[PDB]
Amino acid sequence: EFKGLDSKTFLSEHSMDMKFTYCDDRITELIGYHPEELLGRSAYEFYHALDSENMTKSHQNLCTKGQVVSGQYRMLAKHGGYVWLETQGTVIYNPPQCIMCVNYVLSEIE
Amino acid sequence: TRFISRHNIEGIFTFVDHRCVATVGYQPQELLGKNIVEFCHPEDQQLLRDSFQQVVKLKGQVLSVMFRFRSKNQEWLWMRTSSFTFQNPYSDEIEYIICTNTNVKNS
Ligand SMILES: CS(=O)(=O)c1sc(OC2CCCCC2)c2c1[C@H](O)C(F)(F)C2
Repeated sequence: EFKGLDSKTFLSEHSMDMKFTYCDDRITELIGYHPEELLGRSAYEFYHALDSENMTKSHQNLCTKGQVVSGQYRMLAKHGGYVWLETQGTVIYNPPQCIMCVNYVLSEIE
Repeated sequence: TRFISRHNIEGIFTFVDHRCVATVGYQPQELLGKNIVEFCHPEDQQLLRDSFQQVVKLKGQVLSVMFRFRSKNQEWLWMRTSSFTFQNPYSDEIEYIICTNTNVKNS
């Protein structure tokens, strides 16, 4: 028996330089990380080498368009290996303050 | 000075980030299950309801609303809630609203 789409969905918040400023506790059941061990680190440090250029383009797009949907990408898991994710990113501005990420693990979990 | 909250289309808090204690005073357990309109100033309640109904129609765009939130210290704090609906494209489950709530000035 596997996890559903809501169970494989976690939220994350980042500053404009990609650094984690918040992460939902759900990432522990999915990727192994603890929100405190991610704080201050850049999201870029977690992408698979082969997905780096696409995420750079997605961030540049996100900055100009305000919102973006990444493609399928890989994120390094806590104890080796990589999970496949798909994220919807949204910039929160002051009518930029931060980036909100709705992250969904495509991979088969629990 | 901000926290993340997830809501159903009715405005019920279904997820609250722990940074809400600094921001409004309540622990996450005290907000879950409650509607966001219950903590809103009576003059801003209709506007906050109309914003939640419109953010559904805006196809994932951000809609910001300013309103007064009664803090646990019994004070009306000026909040700026930036919100957007999220629907997982792999499913047809009902969309839920995601908010960033920050204490801002009215000057
Ligand atoms: C909107 S996006 O381009 O899909 C996107 S995905 C992402 O981080 C991943 C979120 C899930 C855990 C691993 C890291 C980030 C972005 C933005 O560029 C960001 F700066 F907010 C950082």
